[PDB]
Amino acid sequence: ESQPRQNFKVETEAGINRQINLELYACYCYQSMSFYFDRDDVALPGFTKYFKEKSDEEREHAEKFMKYQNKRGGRIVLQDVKKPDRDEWGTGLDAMQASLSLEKNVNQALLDLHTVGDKEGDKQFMDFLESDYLEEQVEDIKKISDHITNLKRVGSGLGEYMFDKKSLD
Amino acid sequence: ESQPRQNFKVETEAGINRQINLELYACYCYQSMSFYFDRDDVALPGFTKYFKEKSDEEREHAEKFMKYQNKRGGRIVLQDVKKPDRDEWGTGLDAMQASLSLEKNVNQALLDLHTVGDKEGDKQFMDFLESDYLEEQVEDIKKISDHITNLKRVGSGLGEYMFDKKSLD
Amino acid sequence: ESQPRQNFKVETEAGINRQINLELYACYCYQSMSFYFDRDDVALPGFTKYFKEKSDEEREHAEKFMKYQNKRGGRIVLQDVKKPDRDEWGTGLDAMQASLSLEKNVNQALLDLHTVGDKEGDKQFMDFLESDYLEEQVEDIKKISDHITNLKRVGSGLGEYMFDKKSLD
Amino acid sequence: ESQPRQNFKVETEAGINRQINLELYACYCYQSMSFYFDRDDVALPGFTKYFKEKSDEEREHAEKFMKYQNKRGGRIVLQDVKKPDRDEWGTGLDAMQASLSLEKNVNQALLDLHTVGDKEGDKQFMDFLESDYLEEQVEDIKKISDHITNLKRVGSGLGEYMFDKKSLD
Ligand SMILES: [Fe+3]
Ligand SMILES: [Fe+3]
Ligand SMILES: [Fe+3]
Ligand SMILES: [Fe+3]
Ligand SMILES: [Fe+3]
Ligand SMILES: [Fe+3]
Ligand SMILES: [Fe+3]
Ligand SMILES: [Fe+3]
Ligand SMILES: [Fe+3]
Repeated sequence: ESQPRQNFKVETEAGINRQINLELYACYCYQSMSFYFDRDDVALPGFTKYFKEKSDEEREHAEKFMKYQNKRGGRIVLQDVKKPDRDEWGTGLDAMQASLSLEKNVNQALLDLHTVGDKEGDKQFMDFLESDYLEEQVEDIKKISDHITNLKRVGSGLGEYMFDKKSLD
Repeated sequence: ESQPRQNFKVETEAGINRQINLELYACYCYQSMSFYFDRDDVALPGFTKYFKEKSDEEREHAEKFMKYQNKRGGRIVLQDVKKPDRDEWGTGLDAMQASLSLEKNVNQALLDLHTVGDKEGDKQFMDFLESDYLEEQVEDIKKISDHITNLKRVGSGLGEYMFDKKSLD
Repeated sequence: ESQPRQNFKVETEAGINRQINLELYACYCYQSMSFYFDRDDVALPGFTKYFKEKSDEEREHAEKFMKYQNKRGGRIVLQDVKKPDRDEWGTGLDAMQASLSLEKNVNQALLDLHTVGDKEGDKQFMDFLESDYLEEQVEDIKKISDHITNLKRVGSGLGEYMFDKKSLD
Repeated sequence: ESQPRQNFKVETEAGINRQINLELYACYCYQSMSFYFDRDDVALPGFTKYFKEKSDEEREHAEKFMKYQNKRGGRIVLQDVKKPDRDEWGTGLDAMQASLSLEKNVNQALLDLHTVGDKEGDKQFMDFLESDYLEEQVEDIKKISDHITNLKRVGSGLGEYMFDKKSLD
């Protein structure tokens, strides 16, 4: 038994390892999205930078979980990170809708991980999840939803071009 | 009779109390408008901030009247502030037209309150109304009218999106 | 179903709407208290400013709940905000005791809303309530209690006058 | 007929001359009050400075009326300024009540002068009175009323001493 281990169950430890892989997968998806919009036949530089930043955020999420795993005395076990399910991401609206779907899947996984911690009485882990993940997911899902609404509002063509300039930094 | 009371009639005092309630109602209406545009299926952040600022202005109007009531030696009597007459405010153009209608109703109420002060010979109250309310109402009604004209000019979709970015801070 | 909605029940949504109305009611009560102490036959400027600040805080509480409602994908439904139950608030001690009673009622309502979120498994909403409301209520109830103790200690007359100068900014 | 004279009646001109004398009388009264509180058997330095400042304000009021008289093409006719009706002004509360009575008498005289301007159609004079005198009188009468309430609240002795330190600069 590792030196720090206290009130830390193997199921909670295994849940963190599977959440680490999912965060790395989201990181990979956003990285793919970012360079899709850097294609010369797509060429939307606001979308490129927006998804690059989200990719870096998801990598921070994964590493924070790795750090937490060590803090509690668990052991990181890494798996393959699967390639994203698409090579190309359509319009700015398509990519934003794919992004909402991804973020809601990540959120459900975090809520399920909270449920593991809850049944095992892992009081500190529950607060760590709420404070550093659940609140941010709620913020991001609201922001992406707003973006989707505005991408429908502006339409294709000049509208998409203007959204890229005005809504994304 | 209160210590400051001089040239201050009960009808004027009662008129101020009813104007206080109307200003609080306008405050509530703009607050509702503001958070309607913060909905994820509306998502117009310029409209949100614009109506939040107007809501704060109407609250200042109400409190200035409460302060004046005390200055003259009257007594504030508060009533329920009714919920706004709509839950949802349509397009940016619809909300701007509802706002013009509200501001003109407030202006007519102020003009009617000026008429009470005039017939009672309340010289100071008349100047207080003209200097701190009537002039501002004329400015606001002109600004909202301009906004309505431009919201018709730009049309729906990208036009509404652009107006949100360019005409509202 | 709105775009952001995830793990967000209609009972929780309805509880937030009723809490919004209660926060606006507390805002209205403190606004009434503030201008009661600005009366020329009361004339306690520390009390006036103290209750004005608390009124602004309660308005922030209401708007934060409106913002949260939108974040989760709920819909704000506003109701009449009832006028406060008193027109006049007695001595500084009476107003402070009315204020403690109000704050404890708000606190119980928040605890009841936490109970709704708990039974529905709304993990993020529970943390939002604890972090942004429950902690502040505990602080305020302790501060008001201290003020009540000191208002009894100093007595009426010069004591109330001195408390206004020394204990309220 | 003087060069600037336009829409300026002899009754309005005579009313300004009598108001000038009244402002100088108020100046003299406050000057007497100020040095009464500088007596070694009174010795309230906040009261002394407060009434000295009010005396200087009333002198400014008189001179502004003299300036206005010249602006419109009238002619200043000065009269004796009568000594104040008391040699000694009692307690701080007595002096504050005498001061409220004086200010209300000045206010009624200004309102009567406004009535002269109104019946003669002197539009500019009416606005000059409202903007530079009537508004300030309403402010001062409210402030003095507040002071009277607090002087009753604190009582005699230490209360009066504390009011002198805390409520008057
Ligand atoms: Fe993540
Ligand atoms: Fe994210
Ligand atoms: Fe207003
Ligand atoms: Fe005027
Ligand atoms: Fe307005
Ligand atoms: Fe609150
Ligand atoms: Fe509070
Ligand atoms: Fe004067
Ligand atoms: Fe004065």
